[PDB]
Amino acid sequence: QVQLQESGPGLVKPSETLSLTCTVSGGSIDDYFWNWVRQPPGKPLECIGYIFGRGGGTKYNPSLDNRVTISTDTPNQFSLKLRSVTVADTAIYYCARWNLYDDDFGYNSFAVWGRGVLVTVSSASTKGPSVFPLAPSSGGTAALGCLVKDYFPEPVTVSWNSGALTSGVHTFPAVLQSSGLYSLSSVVTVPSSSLGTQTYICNVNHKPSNTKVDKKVEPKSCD
Amino acid sequence: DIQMTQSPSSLSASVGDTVTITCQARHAVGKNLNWYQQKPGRGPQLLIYMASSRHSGVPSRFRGSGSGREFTLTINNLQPEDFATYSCQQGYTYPWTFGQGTKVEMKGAVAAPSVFIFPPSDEQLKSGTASVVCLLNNFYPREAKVQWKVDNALQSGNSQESVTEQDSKDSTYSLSSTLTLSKADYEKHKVYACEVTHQGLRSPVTKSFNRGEC
Repeated sequence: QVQLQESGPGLVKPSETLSLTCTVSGGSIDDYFWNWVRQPPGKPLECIGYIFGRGGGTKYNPSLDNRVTISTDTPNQFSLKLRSVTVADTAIYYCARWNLYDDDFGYNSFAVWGRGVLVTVSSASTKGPSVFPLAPSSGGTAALGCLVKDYFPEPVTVSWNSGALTSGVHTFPAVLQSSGLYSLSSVVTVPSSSLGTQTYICNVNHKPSNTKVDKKVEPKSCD
Repeated sequence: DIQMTQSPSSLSASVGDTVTITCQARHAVGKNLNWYQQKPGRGPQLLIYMASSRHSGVPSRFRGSGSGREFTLTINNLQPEDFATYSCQQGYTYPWTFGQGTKVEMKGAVAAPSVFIFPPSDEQLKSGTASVVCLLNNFYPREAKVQWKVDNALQSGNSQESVTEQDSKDSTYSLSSTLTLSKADYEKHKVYACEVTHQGLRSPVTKSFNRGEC
């Protein structure tokens, strides 16, 4: 019944200090190694550092270039500070307990993990998207879509026809533009016969700006 | 630190298959070797500790073996919930280094992409930017390449792309690529082309349009 969970800001500006807290519930901070671990996108899981017990010995990974501090500030919390962040520090951050005792499952492993928190290092400000229709020039199958451009932070979700259209939908991972804003596409393929038996609307939701847009997409015609 | 290398980085299998994932340590670590499972949107959970011991609740179809520098995770009778990423980790010396992960994907039949090209919308052009989009739809395997040209000029550095996760039923992938150009530049050129290379095609295919065409 020992559970861990990470908390703290999901956005840190470059050069600033990333701070996170792990709250242990059920149990408390006791005689284990209390660890931080991270996974940057596209990279392996990486150990950051640990502390033993309440104010016991620490150990930090040399890969973090001496930017780490870990402390146990309450009976149920331990914290991470990671100084002087850059985009290389964007990652999902996990707290985890390293099991020390040979009489339990998980000996010498991370047996208990938090769910993880995404921390992104960025100078960008919250902005809702613009939504543009995707229609190709006029084989039996048509493609239509929506381009959801210029928003921050992630995520944006897209449905079609208020959730009634799910077959053939592909909503892609966003890409980060050099402006610091994301762009994403959502497409659907449909029978070309349906291009006159059905209206197509993409429903875009950007919760961080509370922006919803319902965009009707019409096919091109040479008539 | 102790370098950990898994083989392969990704593999394809079918439900019911036996899958074997390899993990190598650059220095020997005894039996101090863990395996974890992860999914999209789900963090790691422990599968195996001490090389061969199953964590509580882990199905017996998961088997860890090996020692020293050479280890294996065997998944017998692969189930739908087992398509996931598996990582090994040495627990001998801190930092307890992880392998790069092995993604277990679904096997599928080779399928060439269906390719569609979308001009910038009139709505977008009202502003100063134009995005041209090329869709590679429902293809297998995942490797594919897009080349963009504008009036025969190779576009290099002004596109971005992304790929969906595998489709649950058909095993396929899709890819979207966006070419970004200014509105002034889009309006100064005529021919827009997306050339696609993929195993399922005997040679490249090109989809194109002339600006303004219906």
